[PDB]
Amino acid sequence: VVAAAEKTKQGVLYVGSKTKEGVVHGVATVAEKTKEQVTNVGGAVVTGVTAVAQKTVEGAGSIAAATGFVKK
Amino acid sequence: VVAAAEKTKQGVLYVGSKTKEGVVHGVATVAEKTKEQVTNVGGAVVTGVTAVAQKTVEGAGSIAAATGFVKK
Amino acid sequence: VVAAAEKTKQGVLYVGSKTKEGVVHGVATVAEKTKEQVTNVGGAVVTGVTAVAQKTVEGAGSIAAATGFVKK
Amino acid sequence: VVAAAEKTKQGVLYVGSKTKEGVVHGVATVAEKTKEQVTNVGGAVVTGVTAVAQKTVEGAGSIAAATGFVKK
Amino acid sequence: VVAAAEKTKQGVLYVGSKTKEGVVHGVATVAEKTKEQVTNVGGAVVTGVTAVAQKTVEGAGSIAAATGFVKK
Amino acid sequence: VVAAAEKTKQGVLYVGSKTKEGVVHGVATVAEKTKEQVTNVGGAVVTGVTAVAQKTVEGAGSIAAATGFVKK
Amino acid sequence: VVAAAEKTKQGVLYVGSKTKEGVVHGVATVAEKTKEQVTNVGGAVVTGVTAVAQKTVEGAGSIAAATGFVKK
Amino acid sequence: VVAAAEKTKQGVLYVGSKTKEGVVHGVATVAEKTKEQVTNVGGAVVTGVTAVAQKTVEGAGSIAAATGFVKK
Amino acid sequence: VVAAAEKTKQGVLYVGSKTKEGVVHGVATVAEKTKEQVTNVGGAVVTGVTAVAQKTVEGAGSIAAATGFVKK
Amino acid sequence: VVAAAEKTKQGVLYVGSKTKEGVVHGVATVAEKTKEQVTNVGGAVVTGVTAVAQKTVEGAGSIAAATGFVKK
Amino acid sequence: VVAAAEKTKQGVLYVGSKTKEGVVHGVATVAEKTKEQVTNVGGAVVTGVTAVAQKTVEGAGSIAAATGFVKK
Amino acid sequence: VVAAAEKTKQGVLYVGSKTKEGVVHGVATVAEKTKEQVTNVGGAVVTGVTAVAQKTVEGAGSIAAATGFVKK
Repeated sequence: VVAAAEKTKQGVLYVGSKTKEGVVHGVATVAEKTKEQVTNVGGAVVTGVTAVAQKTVEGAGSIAAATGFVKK
Repeated sequence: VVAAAEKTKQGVLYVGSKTKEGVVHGVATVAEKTKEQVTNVGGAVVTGVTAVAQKTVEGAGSIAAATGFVKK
Repeated sequence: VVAAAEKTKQGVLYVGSKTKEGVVHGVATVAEKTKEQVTNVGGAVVTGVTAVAQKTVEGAGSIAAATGFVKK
Repeated sequence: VVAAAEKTKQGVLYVGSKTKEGVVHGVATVAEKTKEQVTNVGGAVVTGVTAVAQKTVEGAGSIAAATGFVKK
Repeated sequence: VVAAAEKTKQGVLYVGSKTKEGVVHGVATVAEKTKEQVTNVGGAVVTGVTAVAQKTVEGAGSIAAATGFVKK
Repeated sequence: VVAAAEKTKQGVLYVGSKTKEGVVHGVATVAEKTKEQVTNVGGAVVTGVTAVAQKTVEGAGSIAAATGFVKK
Repeated sequence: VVAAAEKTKQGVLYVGSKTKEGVVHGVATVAEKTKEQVTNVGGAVVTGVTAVAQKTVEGAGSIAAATGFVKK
Repeated sequence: VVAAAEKTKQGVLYVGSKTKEGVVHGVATVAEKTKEQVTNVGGAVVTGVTAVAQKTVEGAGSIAAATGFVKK
Repeated sequence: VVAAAEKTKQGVLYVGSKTKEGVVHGVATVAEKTKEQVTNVGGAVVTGVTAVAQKTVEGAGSIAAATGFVKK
Repeated sequence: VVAAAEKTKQGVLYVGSKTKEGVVHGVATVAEKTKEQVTNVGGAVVTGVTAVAQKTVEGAGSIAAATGFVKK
Repeated sequence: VVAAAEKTKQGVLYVGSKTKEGVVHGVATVAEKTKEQVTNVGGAVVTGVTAVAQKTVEGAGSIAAATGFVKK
Repeated sequence: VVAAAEKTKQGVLYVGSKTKEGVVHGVATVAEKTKEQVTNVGGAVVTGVTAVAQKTVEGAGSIAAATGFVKK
């Protein structure tokens, strides 16, 4: 669950959105008269009309993730 | 659950949004007359009409995450 | 749950939003006559019509996170 | 739960918002005649119509987080 | 729960907002005739129509956080 | 719960707001005829129409936080 | 232009409309790069979205209209 | 232009409209780069969204109208 | 232009409108870069959103109108 | 221009409007870069949002109107 | 311009309006960079938001109006 | 310009308005960079927000109006 990144040294990024009457829901639990609902979102969620990820890593870059579920 | 980043040394980023009547919900629990709802959001949630992540890491950069669930 | 970043040494960022009648909800629990609702948001939530993260790390930068849930 | 950052030495950031009739709710619990609601927000929540995070770290910078839940 | 930052040595930041009839709620508990509501906000909440965080760290800078919940 | 920052040595920041009929609520508990409400806000809450945090740390700077809840 | 009317002696109604984004034009003269434009109206022009005329002229009525145009 | 009317002796109604974003134009002369424009009105022009005329002229009425135009 | 009327002797009503963002124009002369503009009105012009005329002319009424235009 | 009226002898009503952001124009002459503009009105012009005329002319009434225009 | 009226012998009403941000113009002459402007009014002009005329002319009434315009 | 009226012998009402931010213009001459402006009024002009006329002319009344304009 260890992320490391070491860097040793010895353009135009455009995003354009023109939205009319936009509706966005992320992690959502919509219900009515339900007895129960279980939601265990624990990861990584990216949601959107214009969801852009330009140059996520450029130099030395590290990403990590870890999830679990034990019920017994 | 350890993140490290060491750096040793010896452009135009544009985002444009023109939204009309926009509605955005993140982590939301909408209900009516429900007996119970369980929501255990614990990760990483990015939500939006113009969700842009430009140059998330540029130099030495580290990201980490960790979630869990034990009920027994 | 340790984050470290050491740095040793020996452009234009534009975000534009023109929103009309915008509505934004973060972590929200909307209900009516519900017996119970459980919400345990404990991670990292970024929500918005213009959600922009430009140059999250530039030099030596470290991010970390940790969540848990034990009920027994 | 330890964050450290040591630095040893031996542009234009623009955000523009023009909003009309904007409504923003952060961590909110809206209810009516509900018997009970439980909300345990304890992480990191960033919510807004123009939610911009430019140059979150530039030099040696460290961020950390830690949450928990034990009910038994 | 320890944060340290040591630094040894041997541009224009613009935010513009033009809002009309804006409404902002932070951590809010709105109710009517409800028997009980429990809210335990203890993390870090940033909420707003123009929520901008430019150059959160520039030199040696450290941020830390810690939350907990035990009910038994 | 210890924060330290030692520094040894051997631009224009603009925020502009033009708001009309603005309403801002921080940590608020609005109710009517409710039997009970429990609010235990103890973290860090930043709320506002123009919520700007420019150059949160520049030199050696440390921030720390700590919250808890035990009910037994 | 002779018109006449004469009269001698000796229920549930509903009109409904639900129109979204309705653009209506009556008498229109749309042009570009002209020299002469003449618009003469001399009768009876009714424009709208719900142009309703109910139970007109119970007795005697004259809607008579005369127009002319001389061009030399 | 002779008009006449004469009269000698010896229920549930509903008009409804629900219009969103309704643009209405009556007599219109839209042009660009012209020299001469003439607009003569001499009759009866009714414009609106709900232009309703109910039970007119119970007895004797004259709507008579005369127009002319001489151009030499 | 002779008009006349004469009369000798010897219920539930509802008009409703719910209009949002309604732009209404009556007699309009929109132009750019002109020399001459003439606008003569001599009849009866009714403009609005809810232009309603109910039970007019119970007895004798004359709406007679005459116009002219001489151009040499 | 002769008009006349004569008369010899020997219920629940509702008009409603709920208009938001309603822009209304009657007789309008919108122009740019002109030389001559003439606006002659000589009849009967009614403008508004709720232009209502109810039960007019119970007895004898004359709405007679005459206009002229001479141009040499 | 002869008008006449004569008369010889021998209920629940409601008008309502709820208007928000309502801009109303009657007779308007909007222009830029002109030389000559003439505005002659000689009839009957009624402007407003709720222009209501109820039960006019119970007996004998004359609304007669005459206008002229000579240009040499 | 002859007008006349003559008369010989031998209920619940409500007008309501709730207007917010209401701008009303009657006879208007808006211009820029002109030389000549003439504004002649000779009839009957009624302007306002709630322009109401109720039960006028019970007996005999004359609203007669005459105007002229000579230009050489």
